[PDB]
Amino acid sequence: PIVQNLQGQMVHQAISPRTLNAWVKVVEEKAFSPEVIPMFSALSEGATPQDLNTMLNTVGGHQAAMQMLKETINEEAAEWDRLHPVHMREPRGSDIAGTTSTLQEQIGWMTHNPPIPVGEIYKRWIILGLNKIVRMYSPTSILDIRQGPKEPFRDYVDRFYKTLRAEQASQEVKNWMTETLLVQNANPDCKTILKALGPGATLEEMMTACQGV
Amino acid sequence: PIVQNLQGQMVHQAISPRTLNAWVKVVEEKAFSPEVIPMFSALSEGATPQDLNTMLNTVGGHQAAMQMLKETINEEAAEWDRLHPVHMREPRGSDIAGTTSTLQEQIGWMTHNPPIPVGEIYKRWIILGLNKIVRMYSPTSILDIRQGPKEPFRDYVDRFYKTLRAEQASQEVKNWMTETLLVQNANPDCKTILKALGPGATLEEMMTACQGV
Amino acid sequence: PIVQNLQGQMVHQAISPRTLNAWVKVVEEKAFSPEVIPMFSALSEGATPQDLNTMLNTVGGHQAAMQMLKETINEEAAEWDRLHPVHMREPRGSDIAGTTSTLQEQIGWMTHNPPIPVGEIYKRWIILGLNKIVRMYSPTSILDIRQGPKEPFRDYVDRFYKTLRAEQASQEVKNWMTETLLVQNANPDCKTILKALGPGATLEEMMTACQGV
Amino acid sequence: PIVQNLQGQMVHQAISPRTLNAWVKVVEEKAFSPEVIPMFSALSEGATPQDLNTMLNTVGGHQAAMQMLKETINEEAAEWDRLHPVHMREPRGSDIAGTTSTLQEQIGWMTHNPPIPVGEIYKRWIILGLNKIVRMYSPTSILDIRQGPKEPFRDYVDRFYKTLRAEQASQEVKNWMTETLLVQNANPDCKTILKALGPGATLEEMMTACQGV
Amino acid sequence: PIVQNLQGQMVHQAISPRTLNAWVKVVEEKAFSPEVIPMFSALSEGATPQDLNTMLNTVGGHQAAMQMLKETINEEAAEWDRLHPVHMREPRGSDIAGTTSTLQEQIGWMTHNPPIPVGEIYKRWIILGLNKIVRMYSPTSILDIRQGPKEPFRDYVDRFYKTLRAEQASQEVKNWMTETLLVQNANPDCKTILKALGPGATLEEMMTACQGV
Amino acid sequence: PIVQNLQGQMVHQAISPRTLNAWVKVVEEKAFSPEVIPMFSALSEGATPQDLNTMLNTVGGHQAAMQMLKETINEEAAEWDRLHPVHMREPRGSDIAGTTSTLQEQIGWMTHNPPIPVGEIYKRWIILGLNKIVRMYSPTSILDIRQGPKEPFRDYVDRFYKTLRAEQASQEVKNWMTETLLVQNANPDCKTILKALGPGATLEEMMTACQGV
Amino acid sequence: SPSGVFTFGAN
Amino acid sequence: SPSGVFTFGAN
Amino acid sequence: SPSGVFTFGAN
Amino acid sequence: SPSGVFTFGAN
Amino acid sequence: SPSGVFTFGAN
Amino acid sequence: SPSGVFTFGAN
Repeated sequence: PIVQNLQGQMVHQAISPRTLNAWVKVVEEKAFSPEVIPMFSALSEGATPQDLNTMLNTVGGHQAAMQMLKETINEEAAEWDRLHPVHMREPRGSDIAGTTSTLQEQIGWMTHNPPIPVGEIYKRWIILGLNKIVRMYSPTSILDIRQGPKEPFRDYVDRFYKTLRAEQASQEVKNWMTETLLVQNANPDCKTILKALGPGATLEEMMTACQGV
Repeated sequence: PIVQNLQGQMVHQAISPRTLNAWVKVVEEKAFSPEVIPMFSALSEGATPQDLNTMLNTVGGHQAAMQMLKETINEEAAEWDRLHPVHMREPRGSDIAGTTSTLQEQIGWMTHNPPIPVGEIYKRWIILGLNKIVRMYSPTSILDIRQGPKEPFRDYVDRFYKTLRAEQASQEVKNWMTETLLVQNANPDCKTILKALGPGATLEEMMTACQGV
Repeated sequence: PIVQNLQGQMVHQAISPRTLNAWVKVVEEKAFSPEVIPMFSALSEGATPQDLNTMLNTVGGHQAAMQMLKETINEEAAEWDRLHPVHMREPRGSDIAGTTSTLQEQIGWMTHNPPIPVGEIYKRWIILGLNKIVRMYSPTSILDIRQGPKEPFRDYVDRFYKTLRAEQASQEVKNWMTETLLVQNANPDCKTILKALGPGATLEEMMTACQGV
Repeated sequence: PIVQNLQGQMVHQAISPRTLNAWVKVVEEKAFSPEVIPMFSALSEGATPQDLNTMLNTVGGHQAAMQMLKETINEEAAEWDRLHPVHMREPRGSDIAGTTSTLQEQIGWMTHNPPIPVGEIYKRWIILGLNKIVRMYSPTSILDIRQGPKEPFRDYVDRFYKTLRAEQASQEVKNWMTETLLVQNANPDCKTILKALGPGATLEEMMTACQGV
Repeated sequence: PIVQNLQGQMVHQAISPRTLNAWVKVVEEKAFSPEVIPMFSALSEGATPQDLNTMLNTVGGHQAAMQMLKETINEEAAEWDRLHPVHMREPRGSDIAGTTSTLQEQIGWMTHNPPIPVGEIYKRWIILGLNKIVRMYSPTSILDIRQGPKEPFRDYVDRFYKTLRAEQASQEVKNWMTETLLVQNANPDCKTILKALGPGATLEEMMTACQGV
Repeated sequence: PIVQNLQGQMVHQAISPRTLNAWVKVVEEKAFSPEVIPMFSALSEGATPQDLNTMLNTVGGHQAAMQMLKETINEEAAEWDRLHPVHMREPRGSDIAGTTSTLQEQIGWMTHNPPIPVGEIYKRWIILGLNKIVRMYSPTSILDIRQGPKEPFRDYVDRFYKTLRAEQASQEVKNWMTETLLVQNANPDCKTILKALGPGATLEEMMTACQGV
Repeated sequence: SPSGVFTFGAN
Repeated sequence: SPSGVFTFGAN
Repeated sequence: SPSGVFTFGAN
Repeated sequence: SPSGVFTFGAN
Repeated sequence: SPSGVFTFGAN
Repeated sequence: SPSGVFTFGAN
C-alpha cells in the first residue's frame, strides 16, 4: 500500500506477512473457486504493482494457472501500449505491470495530481486473467448440474448458482439459464412443483415451494 | 471503514484480512443460524458499500442464499428509487448498493454535512435480506419443537428459543408462543410442573421448577 | 468503546472481531461457569450499550439463558424507570439498555460533564443477569460436594470452592459453609486430620495437613 | 495499564483479550509450575489493581489455590493497614487490593507526584501468595528427587533444579542442597564420577563429566 | 526495518516475532521450492543487513543450503570489494553483508543523501544465493517431467511449469522448452490434440483443448 | 524495550505476551538447537535487563541449563566488576544483570549521553552462556557424523553442518573440518566422487557432484 | 416480513 | 470474455 | 439475589 | 547463473 | 516464607 | 570458549 510519512512524503507500506499468508492460503486451498477473485481484490486494496506482483509471485502451486495469468497480463500490457502511444513520464504497459517501473515510479504515479492509478489498472488486468482461470477451473458445465433423485432442492440450487458464478456468462445468458435450466434440470418432483409457480417466480419462492420435497 | 487522514481528508480504510476471514468462517460454519446477522453487523461497523460488497462477494458457499440476498438488495434498491425520485448528487438505490457509485462517492456521501449514510442504508438492506435467509434456513417450525421423554427442560428451552429466534415472528406472536407452546410441547412431567406455576411464570421460574425433572 | 478523534470529537471505536470471537468462544465453551462473568467484564471495558448488545446478540447457543438475561435486563430497566421519573436528555431504562437510544446518544451521555455512564449502568444489569444464570447453571448444590474415598483433598477443595463460587451465597453464608461443610463433607481420613487443626485453621493449613492423605 | 490521553489526562488502557487469554491458558495448563509467576509478572506490567483483579478473577479452575491467594492478599492488606495507620487520600490495604478503590482512584495514586504505586504494591502481594501456592503444588520434596539406574544425569539435573525452584528454600539452603543432595542422590555411576571432581565443581563441569554415563 | 523517530532521527524497527516465525515456517516447510524467494523478498521489505542476517540466522534446518548461501554472499561481497576500491565512509562488502558494520552504520548509509541502500544490495546477494539453492533443490530435470497415461494435462502442466520455475533457465530457453518439451512430453492423446493446434497456441488454448482428455 | 513518551520522557515498553509466548515455545520445542540463540537475539531487540530477565525467568523447563546460564551470567558480572572498579552512577555487574538495578536505572543508563547500553552488555553475557549450553546439548561430535551406505549426501551435509554449527569450533578448525572430515566421513561412493574434485572444491560443487549418488 | 434476530438492543 | 465473479457491487 | 463471582476486587 | 523465480514484475 | 521463583534479576 | 552460532553477520 501507500502511506503518507510524518515528513509529508508519499511512502510505501509493505503488504503484511499475515496478508500474504492469507492470500497464499486462499490460492492453495480454494483452487480458483470464484470467491478467490473477491478475496484477491480485498487483500490488495491500495496495492502498488510491486505489492500485486508480490502476491502473484508468492503463489507456489498452480503454476500453469500463473502462466495463463502472466500471458493475460502481457496481452493487457500490449493492448495498453497500443491504446496509449508514447510521447512525470507516462507509464508503459510494462511499467503498470511493474516489470520496467521502480516502486518509486509506481508511488509517483499513484500519488500524482491527477493520479495515474497504475495499481488499479494492473489489478484490473490481474482480475481479468483470474476470470479466465476461474472459468477454466470450473469443474462442470451449467448444463451438467442436475438434481439427484433424493437431493434437496437447496443443495441443487447451491450447486447451480456456484457453477453459474464460475462459468460467468453474460447477465442475459444467466437470466435465461436461471429461468430455463434451473427448472428443467430439477428432479421430477421439484420440476413439477416449480412449473406450477409460473415463469415469474423468484428464487426465494422456488426454494420455499420445494423446501419440503 | 472511513478514517480521517493526517491531511484532514476523508479516507478509506480497507476491511482487514482478519475481519474478512472471520466473516468467511462465520458464514461457512454457522450456515445462517441467527447469530450470523449480529456477527455480520458487528464485523461491518462503519463499512462503506464497497466494504459491504467485499464481505458479500467473499462468501464462496451458499450461492442460492447469496442470490436471494442479491434479489432482496435489488428490490430494496428499487423501493428506494421509488420513494426518492431523482431531481453532492443524491444517491440512487444502485449507488447505495455500491453498483453505480465509486468508493469516492460513497465516502463523499458518508462524510457529507449532514451525512447521507449510504453504508448504513445498504447494511439495512443486507440485514433485511439475511433475515429472510435465516428464516428460510431454520430447520424446524416452532410447532415441531417438542420435548423428549427424558430430555432436560433446559435443552428443550434452548431448542425452543433458538427456533423462535430463527423463525422471528412478531413479538406478540412470540409472546403467545412462549406462553402457550412452550408449556404445551413440554413432556408430561415438565408440562405438569409448568401448569402448576400459573400463566404469569417467568422463564427463570419455569426453568427452576423443571430443573430436577 | 469510545475514543477521542483527531478533530477532538467523541467517537465510537467498534468492538474488534477478535474480542467478539473471544467472547463467543467463552460463552460457547465455558457454558456459564462463573469465570464467564469476569471474562465478560474484561472483554467489555469501556463498552457502549451498543457494544454490550453486540456481545449479547452474537451468542448463538444458550438461547434460554439469553432469554433469562433479557428478562433480567427488562426488569432492571423498569426499575430504573421507576427510580428515575422522567422530567442532553435524561436516559430512560430502554435508552441505557440501548433499545431506544442511538449510538450517538449513548456517546453523548458517556462523555457528558458529568458523564452519565449508561454503558456501565447497563453492564451492571447484564452482570446482574449473568449472576442468576451462573447460579442456575451450577450443576451441584454445595451440600452435594463430598470427597471420594480415595480423592485428593486438593481436588475436593477445588470442587468445593468452584461450587461455592457458582452458588454465590452471601459472605456470611460462605463463611459458615467453608467452616462447617468443607470439614463435614471431607472423607473420614481428611475429616479426622482437619478436626485436629481446630476451628481457626486457614485453607492453606487444611490443605497442607491433608496433602499426604 | 495506564496511558496518557491526547488531552494529557492519565487514562486507563484495558488489559487486552489476548493478554487475558494468555494468562488463562498459563494458569489452566501449567498448574502453578514456578514459571507461572514470571509469566504473571510479565503479563501484568504496569497493571492497575483493577487489571490485576481482572487477571485473578478470570481464572476458572484451581479455586482452592485462588482462595489461598485471596487469604494471602487479605493478610497482606491487613499488614499494610497495620504498618500504615490512617491520618489525594492515602490508600488503605483494601484500596491497594482494589476492593474499596475505584479505577479512577487507582490511576490517581499511580500517577501522583511522587506516585503511590498501588498496582506494584498489590502485585507484590499477589506474587507473594503465588509463591506459597507454587511451593504447595510442588509434587515432590527435593529429598525425593533421585536419579534412576539408567536415567541421564541431565534429566535428573532438570528434575532436581525444577524441584529446587518450586520448593524455593533460601539461597544458603539451595547452596547446601546443590552441593550435597545433587551428588548424594545421583545414581552410583554418576555419584562416583561427581565425587572425583571435588566440592568446587560447577554444574557445567558436573554435567560435562556425567554426559557419557 | 527503518522508521523515523518522533524526534526526527532515523531509527531501527526490529523485524517482528511473527514475521520471523513466518520466515522460519516458510523455510522449514517449503524446503526451497521457488516460492521461498518471493516470500523472503516480501518478508524482508525495507530490511537492514542486520534484519536480513537475523532472518538467515534463525533458520535451524538446511545448514548445507545455508552454507552455500554464506559462500555466495562471501563471493558477492568479494566482487563488490573488487568493483568498488576503497578510497560517511563507503561500505565494504563485509559492511553490506553486515559482518563489519554496526546497525547504526547500516541506518546511516540507508538514510544518507543520496542513500547507499546496503539492505537492498545485500538482499540482492541473498536472493542470488537462494536462486542457486532453489535450482539445486529442484527434484527433477524439466526433461524428466512427462505426462502419465491417465494424468490430467492440467496436473502435468502444473508439474512442468513448477519444474521450469525451479530450474530457472533463461527466457529464450524457457520459450524453447514450453514450445517443444511441453508438447513432446505430453501423453499420446494430449500430444495428438496439441499438435493439431499448431505452434502458435497459447497455454490457455492448449489447456482448453486438452481439458477433456 | 524503551520508547519515547509523548511528554518526551524515556519510557519502558513491556515485552509483549506474544513475544514471550514465542520465546517460551522456542526454548521448549527446540531444546538448545543453535537457532535458539539467533531467535533469542531477535526476540530481545532493544530489551532492558528487566526484559531479558523476564525472558529467562519465563522458561519453565531445562532448569539445569538455566542454572548453567545463571552461573555464566554471574561470572561475567564478576568479570565486569573486576574490569570496571567502582569510583548517573556507574553500573556494577549485578546492575547490568538487573539484580541490583531498578528498571528506571536501566532506562537511565540506556538513554544516557553517551548511553551505557546495559541491555546489550547483559544480552552479550546471556548469549555467551547460551553458547556453552548449545555446545553441551549438541547430541554428537562432528567426528561421529558419518554418511550412511544409502544416505543422500545432502542429508549428510545437513547433519554435518548442523553439528558443526552446534559444536562451534573456531573458524580455522571449522575450515579444517569441512576440508577434511566432510570428505573423510562420506560413504565410499561419495568419498570417491569428492576426492576427484580436488581440495579447492566448494560445497555447492561437492553437493552437485554427489547429487545423483 | 421477519422481525430480525437481535434479541438485545435496537435491532 | 467472462463477466467476472462479483455478485455484489460494481465488479 | 446472588452476590456475584468476583473473588477479587470490588465486584 | 539462474534467472530467478519471480514470474511477475522486475525480479 | 518462600524466596520466590525468579532465577534471574531482582525477584 | 565457543565461537557462537551466528552463521551470518557480526555474531
